[PDB]
Amino acid sequence: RLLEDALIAVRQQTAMMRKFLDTPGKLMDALKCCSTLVSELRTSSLSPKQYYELYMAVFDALRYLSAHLRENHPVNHLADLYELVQYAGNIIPRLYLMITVGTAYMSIDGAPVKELMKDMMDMSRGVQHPVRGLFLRYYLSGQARDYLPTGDSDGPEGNLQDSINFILTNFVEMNKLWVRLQHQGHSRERDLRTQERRELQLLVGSNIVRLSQLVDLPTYRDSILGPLLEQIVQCRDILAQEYLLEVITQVFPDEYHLHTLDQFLGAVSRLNPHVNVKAIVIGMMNRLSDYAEREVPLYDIFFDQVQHLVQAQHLPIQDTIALCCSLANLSLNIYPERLDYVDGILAYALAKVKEHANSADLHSQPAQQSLLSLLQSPLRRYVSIFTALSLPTYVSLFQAQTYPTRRAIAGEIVRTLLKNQTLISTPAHLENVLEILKVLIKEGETDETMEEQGWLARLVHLIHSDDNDTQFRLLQMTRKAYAEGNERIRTTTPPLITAGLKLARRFKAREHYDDNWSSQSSSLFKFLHSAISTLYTRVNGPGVADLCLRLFCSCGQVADMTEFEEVAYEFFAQAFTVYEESISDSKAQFQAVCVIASALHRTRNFGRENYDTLITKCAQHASKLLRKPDQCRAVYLASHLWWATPIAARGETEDTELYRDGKRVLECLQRALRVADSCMETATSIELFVEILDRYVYYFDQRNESVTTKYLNGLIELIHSNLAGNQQDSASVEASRKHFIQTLEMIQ
Amino acid sequence: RLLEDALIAVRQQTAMMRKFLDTPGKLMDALKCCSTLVSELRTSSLSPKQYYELYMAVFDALRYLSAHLRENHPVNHLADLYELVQYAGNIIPRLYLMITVGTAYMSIDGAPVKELMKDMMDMSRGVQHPVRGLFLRYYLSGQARDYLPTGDSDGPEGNLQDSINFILTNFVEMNKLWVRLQHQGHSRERDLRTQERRELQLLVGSNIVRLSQLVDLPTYRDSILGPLLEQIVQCRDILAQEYLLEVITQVFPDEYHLHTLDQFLGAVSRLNPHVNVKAIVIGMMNRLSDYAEREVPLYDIFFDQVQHLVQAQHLPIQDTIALCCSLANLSLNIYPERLDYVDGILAYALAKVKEHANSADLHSQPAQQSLLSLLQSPLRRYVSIFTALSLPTYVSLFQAQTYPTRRAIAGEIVRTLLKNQTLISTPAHLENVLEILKVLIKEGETDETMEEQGWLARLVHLIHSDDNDTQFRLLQMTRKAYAEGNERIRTTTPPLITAGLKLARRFKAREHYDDNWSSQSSSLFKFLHSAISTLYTRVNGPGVADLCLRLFCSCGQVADMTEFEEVAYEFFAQAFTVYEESISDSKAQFQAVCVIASALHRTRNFGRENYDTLITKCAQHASKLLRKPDQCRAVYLASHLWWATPIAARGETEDTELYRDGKRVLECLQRALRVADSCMETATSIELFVEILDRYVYYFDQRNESVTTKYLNGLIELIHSNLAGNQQDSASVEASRKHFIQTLEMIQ
Amino acid sequence: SMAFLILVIGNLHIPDRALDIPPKFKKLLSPGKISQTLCLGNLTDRATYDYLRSISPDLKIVRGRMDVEATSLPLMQVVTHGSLRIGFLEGFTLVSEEPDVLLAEANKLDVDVLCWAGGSHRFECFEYMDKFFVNPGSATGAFTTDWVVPSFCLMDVQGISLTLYVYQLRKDTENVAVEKVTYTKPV
Amino acid sequence: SMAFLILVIGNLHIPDRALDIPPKFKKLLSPGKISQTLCLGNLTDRATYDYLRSISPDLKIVRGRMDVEATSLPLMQVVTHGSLRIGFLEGFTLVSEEPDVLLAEANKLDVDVLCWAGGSHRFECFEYMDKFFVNPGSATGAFTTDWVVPSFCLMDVQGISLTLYVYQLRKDTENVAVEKVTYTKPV
Repeated sequence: RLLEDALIAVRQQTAMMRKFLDTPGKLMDALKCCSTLVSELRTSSLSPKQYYELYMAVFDALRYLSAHLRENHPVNHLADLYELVQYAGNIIPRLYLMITVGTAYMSIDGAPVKELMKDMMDMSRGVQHPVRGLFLRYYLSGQARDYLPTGDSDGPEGNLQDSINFILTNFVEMNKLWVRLQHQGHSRERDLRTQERRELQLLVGSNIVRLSQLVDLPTYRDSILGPLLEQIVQCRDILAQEYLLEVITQVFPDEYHLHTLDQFLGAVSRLNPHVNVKAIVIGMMNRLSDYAEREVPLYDIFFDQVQHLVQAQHLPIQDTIALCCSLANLSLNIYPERLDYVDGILAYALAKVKEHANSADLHSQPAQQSLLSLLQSPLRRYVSIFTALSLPTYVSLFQAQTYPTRRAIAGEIVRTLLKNQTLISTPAHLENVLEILKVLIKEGETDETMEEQGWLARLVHLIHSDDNDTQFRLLQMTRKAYAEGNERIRTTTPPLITAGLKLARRFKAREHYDDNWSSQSSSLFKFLHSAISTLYTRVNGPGVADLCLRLFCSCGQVADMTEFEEVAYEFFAQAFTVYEESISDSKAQFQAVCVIASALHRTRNFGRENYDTLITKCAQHASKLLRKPDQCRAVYLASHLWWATPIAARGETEDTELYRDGKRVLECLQRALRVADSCMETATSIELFVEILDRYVYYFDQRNESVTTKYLNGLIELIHSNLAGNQQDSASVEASRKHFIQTLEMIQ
Repeated sequence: RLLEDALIAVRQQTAMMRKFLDTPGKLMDALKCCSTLVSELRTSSLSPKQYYELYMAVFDALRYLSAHLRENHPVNHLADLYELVQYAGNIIPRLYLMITVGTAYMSIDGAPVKELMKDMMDMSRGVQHPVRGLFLRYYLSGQARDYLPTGDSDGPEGNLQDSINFILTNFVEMNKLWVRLQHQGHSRERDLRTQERRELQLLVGSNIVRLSQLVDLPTYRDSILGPLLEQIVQCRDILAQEYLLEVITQVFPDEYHLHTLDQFLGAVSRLNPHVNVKAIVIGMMNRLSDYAEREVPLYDIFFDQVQHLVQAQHLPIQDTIALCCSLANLSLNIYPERLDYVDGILAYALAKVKEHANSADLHSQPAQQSLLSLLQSPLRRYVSIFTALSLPTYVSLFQAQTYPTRRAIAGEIVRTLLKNQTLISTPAHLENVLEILKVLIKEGETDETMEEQGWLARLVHLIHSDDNDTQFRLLQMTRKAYAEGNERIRTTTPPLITAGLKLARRFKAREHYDDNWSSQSSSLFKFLHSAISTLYTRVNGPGVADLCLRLFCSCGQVADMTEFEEVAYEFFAQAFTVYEESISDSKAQFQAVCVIASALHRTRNFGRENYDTLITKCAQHASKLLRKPDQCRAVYLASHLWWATPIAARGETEDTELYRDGKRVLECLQRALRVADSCMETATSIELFVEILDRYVYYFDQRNESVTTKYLNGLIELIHSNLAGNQQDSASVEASRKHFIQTLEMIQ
Repeated sequence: SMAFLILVIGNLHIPDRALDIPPKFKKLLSPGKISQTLCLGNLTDRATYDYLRSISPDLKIVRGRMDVEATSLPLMQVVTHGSLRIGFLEGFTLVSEEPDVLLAEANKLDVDVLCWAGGSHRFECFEYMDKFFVNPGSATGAFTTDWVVPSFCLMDVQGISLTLYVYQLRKDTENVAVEKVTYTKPV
Repeated sequence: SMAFLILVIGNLHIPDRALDIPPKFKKLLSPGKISQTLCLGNLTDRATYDYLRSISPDLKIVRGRMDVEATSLPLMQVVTHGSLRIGFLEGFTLVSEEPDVLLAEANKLDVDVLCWAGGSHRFECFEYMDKFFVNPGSATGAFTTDWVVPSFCLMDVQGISLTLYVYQLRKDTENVAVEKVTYTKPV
């Protein structure tokens, strides 16, 4: 390439220039070498990237040139070679000649700097080439970076004022190139020319980089508010002001900026709609964020500023909501605690934008992601959003989201509400959760329960945090809040059952302090039944009824424990009933009546019209079956009116004693045995004998009278005999004989 | 095409023939023109359709020819011209003029007719061409039609045998050209020439027509029947046999067929197999039907003909059985009288011919259709059923009948019996209908009630239609027949319940004449309870056993009404048992214990030692029901165990009043009171209190010695206060108030 | 009106304990006459239900003591034509036809009409305590199941009145009867 | 060895009468500690099964009441550490707690280790009639049916000896508690 050839040539040129400078006394040929080397620098045959590489090469060589400057040139002088070689109409050769002279002079003495610098700037009127102008002024800045005066400003040519003047004029003229550079040349070159612009922005920002160590806030604002802002209003280039305000943000102590960024915003509210105003704004907001929450109602001022802006702009969904959520985070930075204004942003800034945004359903628009981020920003932000949860204009904003956004926010909210555990709640949470649920499955395999099941669980569980008196009213809230329709409450109810039923105990903790606890307990029974049918209202589902059956059973034993057991009686009956509805599976009822028996067996406080009655009723239940062994099982399980069983029977219905019905249930057992005699199977009969002798010795050792040792000895011998005498082998037989000899040991 | 030219030539020939006929004396020229006329058709180029059209044209022409002939020429004669033109070489005009002059002679000369005809027939032998021979002979016969030498000629020139010769020669020549018509013209024209044969066969049958104008049975069977059957078996041609014989049969009157059947049937039974002998013998049987249906074992002889042609031919089973359908119809036209003959040949012989014919699968097989038609033939032909009910062996035929036809015929015969009263079933009748049944239900949507719902209803009812005493053994035979299997009589046992129950009192009604009514009554009771437990033993009823309950109840109630307390006490104990075994659904349990109540209720004379024990068991099991409101319902009906109610409790020692133990009544009244105090439902309890009020006030008006007006006042004031103080608005509340008003009016 | 052929009839214990109605009623009770048939239930089979639905599109089917399968059909039902309230049910609650219990259940029903199945098939009628007492009977009076008249009456209900046309098929030789003993509600 | 820590974790009742284990003890259930987890059924919710699968290296369960769909999962499961026939259950199948009737059923299933978590929900252990009794109460620490501490036990079963480290979270402020119990089977 031309780049390679030019680099090789200028490399040999700087090689001989080193031969000149390292061996002193050759100042004339060295100056001529520098002049002819910059003669190739006016040759712009190097593409701006190639030109950039060659300029970096000559710039690192030129740092050594400036070292040789500081080492040799401070001796006496260099006299007006610029005007002496001025004979040609050209400018750049003698230009850089006297420029090297001025770099020497600034290397020695700080006084002559401003004189020769204004000389260069004035005689630069002949340089119509803006690219060479920018390259030159950048060279001067990077050079005079170590030579531009500072707070030691004392009055010689070159001071803070004069250095900022020099750097500012070089900056703005390099800006003038940086603009034309996008457009100088052929019109079709605009793409590569924007490339040049982007490549050389930092070469101009170096001016501000040097401005970093410079004028304080008053001087700052005065010296900067005018000139560069007018440069901005004149260029109207996006990348220009973008990079500019970027370097500004990072350049001065922002006690300067933010005390000016207010009126700076007031000035720069002028931006065109096709200019990337939002990037500017969000970079500002970045400064303001790591300003504030890094551990002038900027709300008012800056919010109204951006109000004007979006009002002056025409921000579609995307830019609008991007700036919206950025504003959200920004308020979360500056005024977390000035919440009033934050919920103002919510309602009369952000909700008014929301509806004011007359944009149809939009998810491909990432602006919805921005709004979701926005909504969760104080969620994601507070450790205590329950504080903001006390705001509806926090939550009442939610209708303004669409079904997909709705359950998005649903997943987010449930996350919020699952990680935490609920404290003392006024009805307020109940408002919040009305919202939640009416968003939840309202309006109209659940692959992820999404997430309502694990949700509802922890929902009703945190609900237990509530206290008794209002717990019933909010139980109302819950229950009918579950007026959604059918195929959900299977995923719901037992929790709810339990909620009511343990509220029974919480309430009952005041029975020594109440009589209306009878009436409030009524209120319970009512609401119980309310839910109960509410689910019985839902018969359509498989395997879910049996559940509510058991649930009814639980409420029953509850009231049993609530000592106001007047009605659990009725629960138990209607439980049998809804069984008789729910009769479809064998093993189902098997376990079902098993549970019936367990529960009732754990019931010992009812009166005979309940007590003995229900005994007979469950006896019936048992009797009402189809297949033998399991039946017999439950049968002899149900044996509990008269004698010793079980230890848990600490009951004063029989003087701390046990009730193991002996004789009647015994004849029922004999009934079952003869019925089983109709089976004609070996292992079944084996079992039969097993449980037979089990309960036989169970009576004899527990002092049961009519179970005499004669029956038992004769029958165990009979079982052993017919077992051995007419029954074929199977491992069951031998394990049973083992069990049997064990029982013999246990006969005592 | 040439046929049209022949037709126009014949038209012009008839034109010149008319001209020559209208001129007498030129009748010789008329005969010349007629010979030219017939020469046009003499060629075999005229297709038998157009040949016969030309033949009828020339035939009407020769009709006028022979008319004008018999007018002009037979004035004396033509002198022996028959022989003068009998030897000349030119044969055709010779023969045509000869037949014309023979026609003239037959017109004028009645005696020499047979000589002329026989000589013409003899000279017809020298030619072996059948076309000209047949058509020439048809012309001659059409001339000789009106003067056959026959039974009208009683011995002069012509007799029976003379017409015999005439017609038989005509007929055999007809048959000669007729069978040649299967081979006339082209060989590949078989179907067409046979169609032409069929077109011309009417000319053949014309001889049969002429024969029908002749002698009666005797001289026929003498001189013609023999020859008739002779030609019948001598044709030995499928088409000749078929067509000619069907003509014969259709033609000749039955005075001939009086004694000429059997040998004729045998002659037919040995003819060609390619004949549809089935159809023609069916037509014979249809003539036989024309005989029978009008109000020497031709029955058996004809069956022998049947068997012979079964052997002499190769009969498809289908054809056979269809013929048998027709035979059965004919025979049950013949001997419905002592049908034993008929059923002999049909079942005992013809049905055996079937079981011989081991038919392959046949429903779509028309053998099956002939099957069903034959089988129903007696059944539909029957006017009274014990004709069939006398047929004991169809039970095998039942097996010999195929499955769907089995069902069809069985439903047929049964409902035929059913449409009106059936009679007592003799043993054979019994096991026959039992066979019917154990084929139907046994062996093995109720759009058929498959199938016997009404059928078993009518069955069990007509069981009563039988003889009083045997009805018991009939019960036993039927309960044997009521072994259809564990899964068949499920709900149609209540019929046999009815049977036993009615027979109970029926046989009870014979005590004035046999004391075994008590012993055999007990024996019944045993057989009954057997059957009843059996349906208990149909434990496989899905809790549905309220029936068997009701049936035991009916039985025991009648037993006590038949005053058999012994097992009445026993069988009501059994009712107790199965009750508890069956006591199943709240609502159900209710109704069923009501049934048990009524079971008690209807008694009058039962022993009190058992009565009061039953009272105890009742009150117990009543108290052994479950649900509260319905329970107190049970309670108030349970006190009828004591009160001046029911029919059970009406003693004539009570001064026509009833048992009236109003004390325990009021006791259970207090019980139900307590219970209603605890149902935990306002309005139901209220209405129930009203009901109890009604009980008490009726007893007051019924004068219960235990009804205290203090209880009146206490309860009514309690209720009046509650309805005034605590009754919640509802319509049933108004019902309570108004009926309370009614009660107040009733307080007296 | 012949649009009100209100009839209490039937009850032959079928298919169990009869065979079928003879052609007499069959043609007397064939389609084309009755627009409103009054059912007494406990047939007990299905085909007769079909036939009775065929008799009129206006029936009142009830479960009876021999009616098991349709566990659903309750036993009582009331209808009203004008000011007459036609209540009806089994009567199982009764231990005897004690007028107190009868009128009491009627008041539970708010009816003056009497239809049931007792034990006997025995009719009687009279007035006592504002109500009249009419036995629904059977077709020709089948055997003992209802506290023996052939029960069927061309009954039009008007206001408080029912035109009871007491008709029987009495044996002497079952013969059709055309007689009337009418009752109207006292109110 | 240190291979099979036999925790007695059960009485889940989730969401039946419980939802979550105390956080300390729940995270005490992190995988990699034991390859052996002893869940005893009626978990119930599907999420319980999912988190179990994610958390549990061992799947051996008994069949449970509140459990509608996976009614296929066995009534019980026998285990052997060293040489032991191990029986585990809830205690629901019997009407009572009678250790002798319990070991009766055990012999009907042939296991010498006897562990359960029934409906009175207590911790107590001892031997009577030559067999050992294992019930810890509500291993989930839920409220009982009676008038609880979550009780899972580092049961150290190899050979015929059992060492029991029960971790207990009882409130005075909650308190994590450990009790050490040792049991050696009579072989």
